[PDB]
Amino acid sequence: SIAQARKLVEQLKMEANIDRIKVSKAAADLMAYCEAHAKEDPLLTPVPASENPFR
Amino acid sequence: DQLRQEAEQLKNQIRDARKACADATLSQITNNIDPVGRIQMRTRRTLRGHLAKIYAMHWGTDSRLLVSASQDGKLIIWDSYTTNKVHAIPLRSSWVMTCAYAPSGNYVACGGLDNICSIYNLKTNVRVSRELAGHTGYLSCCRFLDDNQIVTSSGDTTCALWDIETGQQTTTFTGHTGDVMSLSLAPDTRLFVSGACDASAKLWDVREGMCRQTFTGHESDINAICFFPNGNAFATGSDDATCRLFDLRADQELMTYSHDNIICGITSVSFSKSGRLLLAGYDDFNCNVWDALKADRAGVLAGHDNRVSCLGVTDDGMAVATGSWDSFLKIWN
Amino acid sequence: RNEEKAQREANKKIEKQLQKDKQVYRATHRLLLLGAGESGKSTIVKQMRIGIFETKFQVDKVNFHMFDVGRDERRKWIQCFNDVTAIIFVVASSSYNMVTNRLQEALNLFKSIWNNRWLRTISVILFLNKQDLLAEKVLAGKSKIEDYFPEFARYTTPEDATPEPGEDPRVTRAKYFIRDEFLRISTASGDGRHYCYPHFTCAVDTENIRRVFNDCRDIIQRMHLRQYELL
Amino acid sequence: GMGIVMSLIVLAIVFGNVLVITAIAKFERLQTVTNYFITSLACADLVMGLAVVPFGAAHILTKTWTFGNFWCEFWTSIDVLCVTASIETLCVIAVDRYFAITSPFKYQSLLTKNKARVIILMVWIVSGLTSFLPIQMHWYRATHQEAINCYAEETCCDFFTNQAYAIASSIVSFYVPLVIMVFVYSRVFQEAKRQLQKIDKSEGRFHEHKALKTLGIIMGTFTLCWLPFFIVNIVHVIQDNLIRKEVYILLNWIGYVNSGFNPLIYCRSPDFRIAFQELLC
Ligand SMILES: Nc1nc2c(ncn2[C@@H]2O[C@H](COP(=O)(O)OP(=O)(O)OP(=O)(O)O)[C@@H](O)[C@H]2O)c(=O)[nH]1
Ligand SMILES: CN[C@@H]1CCc2c(ccc(O)c2O)[C@H]1O
Repeated sequence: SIAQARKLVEQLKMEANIDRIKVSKAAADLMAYCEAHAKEDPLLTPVPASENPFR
Repeated sequence: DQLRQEAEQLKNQIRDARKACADATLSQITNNIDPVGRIQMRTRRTLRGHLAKIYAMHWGTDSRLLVSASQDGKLIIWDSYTTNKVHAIPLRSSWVMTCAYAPSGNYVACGGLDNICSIYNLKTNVRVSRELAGHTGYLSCCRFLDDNQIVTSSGDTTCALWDIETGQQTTTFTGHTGDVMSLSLAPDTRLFVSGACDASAKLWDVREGMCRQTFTGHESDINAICFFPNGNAFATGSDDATCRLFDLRADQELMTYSHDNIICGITSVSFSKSGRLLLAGYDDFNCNVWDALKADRAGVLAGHDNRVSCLGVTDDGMAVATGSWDSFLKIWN
Repeated sequence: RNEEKAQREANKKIEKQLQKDKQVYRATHRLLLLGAGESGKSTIVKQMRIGIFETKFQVDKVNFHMFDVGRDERRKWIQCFNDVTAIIFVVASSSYNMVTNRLQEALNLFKSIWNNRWLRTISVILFLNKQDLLAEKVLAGKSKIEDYFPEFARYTTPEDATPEPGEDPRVTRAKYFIRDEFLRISTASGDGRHYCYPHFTCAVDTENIRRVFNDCRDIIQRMHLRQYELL
Repeated sequence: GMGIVMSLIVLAIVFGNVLVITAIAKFERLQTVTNYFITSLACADLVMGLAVVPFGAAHILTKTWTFGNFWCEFWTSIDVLCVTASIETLCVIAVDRYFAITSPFKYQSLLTKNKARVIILMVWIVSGLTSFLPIQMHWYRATHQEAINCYAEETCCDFFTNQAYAIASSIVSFYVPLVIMVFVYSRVFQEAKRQLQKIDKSEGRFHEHKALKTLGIIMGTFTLCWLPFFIVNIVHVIQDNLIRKEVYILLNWIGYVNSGFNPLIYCRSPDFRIAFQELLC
């Protein structure tokens, strides 16, 4: 109906104004986080069988 | 009809805005990182006892206990280390499509085709404690925000936040066009995202009670969604055999995961502890292990005789568990 | 140390309970009741009894379990019903002159159900209600079916047609024409994996349960015959 | 000259049976109540092809038994045991098909994993009762001069039996598991024909040889393999000096080949095909 079209207009109006950053900074942040937590996950690096609780 | 012109004008305006902010693609920056390499995994435990196909499972907060639901109408709480059962809760309705495990470890909830979410008390044996109603469509997922309030998403294009003590809706989230299929909460529990059936994932703010953003990268139904450990990104899996990594601050997608030899849908998506590996289930009777920053396959988790419908990773990042329609659960490592 | 023994005892008790429940689970047959609105889906269910509305009945020491769903143009939940014994389809045969005439929508729904990916090997039991309403309008009636269906002119009564006593040669044509409009869509894409069983149903009828029982028995027998490569 | 064909037959018997056993054991999707009987048949055929065929080939080529009396009696007893156990399993499979087809609503309750093991063990017990007991202890021995002459010799290993045992073993091993199979397959064919006729009556306008062909292979291979031997066996006892030794051993060896065709007959399902493609490919 007419209103459902109208509502889209106000919300879309809200999404339009928002503070956005360059994708390079976000990519660098994700890379930095992945490199910072790199050595603290047994899934990526197979730990020795001594500490494995499933073995 | 003035609005159709108006709305169209705004959608055109945002697309130019997101475009300007593309200093460089993520694949361009991530080019010289040493590859993860081949990832070899072997099953450690096999849990059996379910009478019918499995649709959902959820790991406990202690990385020790987990719950699962099947079409036989029965919830079972296993013991991952000692591969033996602990509980077995019957159900009033035989069709269940979701389950959850409370962060405090005292309650377990489940919903299904019948439009009611039920909460059970485990530390009293186990008897139904509260029944929540108000949804006009079948439930798809539910997650325990805390020990007193739960957020659910149903098939009537709505999501809501409940209050267990009083049993009445507190806030209602609307704006989707098609059915809602999955959701995931932020690590600090202030925001959550949902994947609809209209190829559009939205962001909500329980406190704001209002939508903030929307992402429309896909072209088919969205089946699952997972949230990056950082809190600034999330990943999605749809019926077009693709996975896409969106972003919050950049407000646009960064990379897509797909292969030319697979044409089946996607059922579940999950991350690892560090967010370097993106594990995603498929309808090809097996699972795949992706690479978050380079989009290169690094392993296959095969061994299931039917489609994979569930996937979860322990909070300790030790083991990954999968569920299939073959009525069997597995624990990989 | 004794905690492990207590946990093992609990495991054993749960396993015994599950083993007890498995036989009862395997014994029953699950049926799905699906149809359009004003079809009569609720009634047929009432005769069998004497968000999801379940029901159970037992015939000849065999127990059945019926489920009625529900309202969406796309039904995603239908992927959960790929293990049922059969799908019961209920359609109002007298509504060709109502409201996109209600029949063509029913035909489109049936075609959508037949070609679904998750229901490749599920048979369909088809019920044609309101036979009584159709005849009163079809014969001694104001309007013809042709106006709403041009193909009625180039259609002859099937020779195999077997009219029951006291019925005119026009109403038989209408009934068999309506039945063939569904039989056409059933035969072309099956591949022999699944079949359809047409039936004629009215309000004053008491043999529906026996018909369902016989159809389920035939479905099981045909599946077993095809499995062993004798059909 | 014969060595090549005997080795080929032995390898063919062993390979198919071991492949079927491994395929059934490794994969959990094939563990079905019906598949236990096929497993038992595979074990019986493997034991036969590994025990009786090679030593029989050695005996026929050498024309002189190089073992003692005990080994010859043991070999004869294991031959009888394997042959007897390889047919009642086929009869049980036919009866299982009959029950599954003609009684669709009671198949699940009547046949359970607990009853299948009992039936299989009963079949093996009745097979072993008529093979080891009457042979290992001397009841198969004959009284005529050639029989005792061969019994005295330590290097003579041939076959000589009385009328009673020769009739009882044949009746237990062949005819009883034959009339049952004939009746069962007649009933199954009738049911299949009725189903096809009903289908044609219901919807023939828009749209019986498969069942006939399948029953053709299933019955014909077994009947042609095992029929002439189990009549010449009675013939050469009911009257003397009509059946030559060479034709007898030839018919017996023709009967042995039937244990190599069962994997090609009862394991043609597409699930078995994908299982066989999964490994050793
Ligand atoms: N005249 C007539 N009325 C019928 C017949 N079958 C059902 N009804 C009437 O239909 C009324 C309501 O519709 P139903 O046919 O029961 O169907 P329903 O389940 O309510 O409708 P939907 O679920 O929306 O398909 C009942 O009060 C019945 O008396 C029939 O064959 N003839
Ligand atoms: C040495 N070959 C044996 C000799 C007699 C015999 C066989 C098979 C079944 C029987 O009941 C028998 O009495 C043959 O396989």
